[PDB]
Amino acid sequence: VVDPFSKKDWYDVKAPAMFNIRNIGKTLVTRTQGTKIASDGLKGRVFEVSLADLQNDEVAFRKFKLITEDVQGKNCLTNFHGMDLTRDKMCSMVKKWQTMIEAHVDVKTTDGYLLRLFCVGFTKKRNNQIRKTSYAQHQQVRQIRKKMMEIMTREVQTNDLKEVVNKLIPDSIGKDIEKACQSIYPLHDVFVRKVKMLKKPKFELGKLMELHG
Amino acid sequence: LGPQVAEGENVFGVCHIFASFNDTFVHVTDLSGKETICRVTGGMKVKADRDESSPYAAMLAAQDVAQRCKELGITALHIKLRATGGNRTKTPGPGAQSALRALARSGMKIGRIEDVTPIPSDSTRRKGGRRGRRL
Amino acid sequence: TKKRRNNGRAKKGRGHVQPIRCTNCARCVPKDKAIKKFVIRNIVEAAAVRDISEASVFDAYVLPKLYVKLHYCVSCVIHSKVVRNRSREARKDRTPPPR
Amino acid sequence: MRAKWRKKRMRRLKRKRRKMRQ
Amino acid sequence: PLAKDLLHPSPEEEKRKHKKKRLVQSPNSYFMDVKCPGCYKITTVFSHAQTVVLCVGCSTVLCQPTGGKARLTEGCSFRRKQ
Amino acid sequence: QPIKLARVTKVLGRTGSQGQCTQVRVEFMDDTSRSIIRNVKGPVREGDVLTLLESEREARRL
Amino acid sequence: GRVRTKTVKKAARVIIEKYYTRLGNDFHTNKRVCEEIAIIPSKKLRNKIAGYVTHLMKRIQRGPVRGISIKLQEEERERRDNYVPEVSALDQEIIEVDPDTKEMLKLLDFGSLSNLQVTQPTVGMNFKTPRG
RNA sequence: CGCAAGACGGACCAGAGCGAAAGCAUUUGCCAAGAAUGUUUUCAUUAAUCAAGAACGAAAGUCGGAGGUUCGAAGACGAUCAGAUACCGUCGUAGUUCCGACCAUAAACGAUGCCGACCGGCGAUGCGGCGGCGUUAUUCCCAUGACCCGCCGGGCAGCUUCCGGGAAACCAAAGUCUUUGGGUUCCGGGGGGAGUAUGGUUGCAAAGCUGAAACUUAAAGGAAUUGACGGAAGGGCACCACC
Repeated sequence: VVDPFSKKDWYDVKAPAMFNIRNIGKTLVTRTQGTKIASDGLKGRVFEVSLADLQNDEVAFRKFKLITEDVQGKNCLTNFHGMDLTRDKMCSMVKKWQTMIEAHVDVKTTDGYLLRLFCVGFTKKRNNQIRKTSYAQHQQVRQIRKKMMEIMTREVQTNDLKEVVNKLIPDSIGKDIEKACQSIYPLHDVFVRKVKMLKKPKFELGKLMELHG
Repeated sequence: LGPQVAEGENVFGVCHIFASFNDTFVHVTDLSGKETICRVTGGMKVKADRDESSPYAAMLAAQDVAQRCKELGITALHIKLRATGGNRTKTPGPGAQSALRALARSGMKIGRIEDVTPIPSDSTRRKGGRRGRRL
Repeated sequence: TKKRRNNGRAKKGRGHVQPIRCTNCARCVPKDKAIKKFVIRNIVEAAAVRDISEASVFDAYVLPKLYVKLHYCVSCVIHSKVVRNRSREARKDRTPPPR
Repeated sequence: MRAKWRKKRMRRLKRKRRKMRQ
Repeated sequence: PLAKDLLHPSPEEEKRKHKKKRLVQSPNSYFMDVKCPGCYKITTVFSHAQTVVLCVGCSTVLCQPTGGKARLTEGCSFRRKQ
Repeated sequence: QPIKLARVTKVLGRTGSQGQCTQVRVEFMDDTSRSIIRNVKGPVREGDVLTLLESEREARRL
Repeated sequence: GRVRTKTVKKAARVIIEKYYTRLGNDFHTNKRVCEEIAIIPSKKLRNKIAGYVTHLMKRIQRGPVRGISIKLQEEERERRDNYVPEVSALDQEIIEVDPDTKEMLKLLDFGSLSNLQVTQPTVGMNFKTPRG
């Protein structure tokens, strides 16, 4: 008889300041009753939103998982919880006559966020190459993977979450990896394929609001 | 009381399309996905188990979900469709295209389209035996 | 008598090849032997492109693609007409069909 | 008869022979 | 080609063949004399050297061993003997 | 359900296990943007001007 | 079901190739040339042979038919064959020659020729289709 | 949205590589190996094949101990069926995982022993070496990578040729064979009985190795050809077919 949506309120979740677009969507939460509070069931929510919805002109195949942390003034505050590429984007570059280098690193920012970064790269057929395949030898693969790992470490461990996401928006990490590995073996489609949050520092409203600076 | 949709803006939802080969699930949730708004499957319309996957059941389910979402405020939808995944078939059932098109024809605005099929990294053994289904 | 010089498989210069399961019947077939097809299709069928695009929020979205690699056994390929029997002279032709 | 199943019958027969002269 | 004078072959063809397959086997290697700008005594070096041979009067090396021919270093002038 | 004088420039022929269904590619007169392929019974000759009654739900297959 | 049987085709082609002067776009001419030299004994046959010679004449104004040979078309083709251009195609003032063929000509005691022009060869050395 | 358990390394992944074979695919480090190439090093016949003997040897199976997701012999149901005791579906034990000890078998196959020589061509490809216009990164000539054009040596192969062979299918070896002899190991002698019995031996067991005869039989078999048939595929036709 009584539909539950008559006991439900709508909040306007928001993104941090490093994104051009602030309002990224709404969210439904039931009204507070009993021991249940409207916020504890709202903090643990993750929005998988395309980057093109958070930047005026950027790639649409990059997705950011933003997790709510509190609700101030019926506005849900979100921070960076993950970064991915779309399934079709990843599948559209795994061709069958090149080698794929998959590097990854557990690294920590200067502010205490522990991130696992996954970088993927694909060897590039030269514009004058006749040979069908563009494989790299195992030592070449190892050198490329080591360069990826050290570049990711030097580009995340020297920074904190805000500037790490700022350089993730245009994926400057992938461009740096490509220009470094060009000397070893030319690479074609290099990106930080994924970023996942392993452990993060204690919750603090100060840093949260400082992110929306 | 309800949503705060502006005059020209559209509020968004996320549509999960489980296009198996036994029936089609049309699911709608918040952008997060944590709050389920309304879910109608292909087996909620027809009682022919052969017909649970057929495109007509998907059309009926998608039109029902579009009506319920419109009466609940949501006007635009994000698309996140899946097959059975796992070790089983990695292809949408016969109702994925039909359900998507029925949502589009019901006056909905389609947002982004993504595939959320569970793709293992060579996970556990497939259901079929060594020789497979011999029928 | 030997119907095929390659024994109907690509195994050559090695001893064993990991098997894969048929995508239609779940039969274990060696990876080199299985018939492999790659489908890069549009998520919506060619008919439904117009109605999705006309009801798309963005301007010129450019629709995503389903990428699926299917592995079939011999029997399931013959039943699915992926390949068919060929004459003895034409069995030796490795050229993919012009399509 | 299939050669494998013929061999299986011979082995079962041999098992019965092993049993009877325990 | 049904008539090939194997007694007197082309010099290009014998230079093409393997060191052993030739009419009389000859090595593809040679000995050079390397001169350094600051030293006045010649040092003979094998073309396919297996060791890092050093110059006694200079801090630089004369050649790096490799999989084949040794890697001569710039700043040393080589002149092949014979 | 648009209404227009559809200029037909593409009639391919008949197909179907009852052989009365011709596939007509309805093209709009001065649009040159979209076309619809339909399986319809009856003689719809090449070059005729169809009466536009519906611009979706094309000839269904499978 | 109007495929002309080989009888009709052979008769019509022979008649056209033989007495094309008498044959225009008609039927009684065909029946007359039949009853004169190679008489055909029926009526539907003569009508179909007239129809096929009409069709072959329709196809013969646009060009020579494969199975027929008139003195007129053979004459035109042999005049085209006997065509002698006023200036030879091989009579070029200057001939571009690569350095390698230039060296070859030099080795043949033909390096002193003045009608050659040494042309710079290709900058790169790729000439194969990418394998795949 | 998290936690845990076990499994397995998808796409890249190839008629590609490595290994004696069985077999081998996430990274990184360590350990010992190995082919090939390069060598105007070294020893100097130290070599080849190989009874006895030895090492390794998929899966399943056995024993003992951990683990136990999924799959799944047996089994319990539910369908199909004339009946199914099967195929199909839901479960489900042993097993499927790791360790130790057994076993020593596969269509363990290239159904093709190893060492050596000789006898056509072509295009590729993996590794190493060598030479050489040119493009490209290292923001510098030369190195060196990435390509491009060749050459050499081993390797997995491929196309082509009446080299030649073969019953042919086919094989650049399955050729260099009545023009029969490079070296050497194993092994077959019409089909069944039968890889059975028995003895020996090995094994906890399963079973493994060696292994007959009486008797019975005029054929069994190989390759290819034509036809017929196919609940094989692709086209076409028929109101004695259908709609």
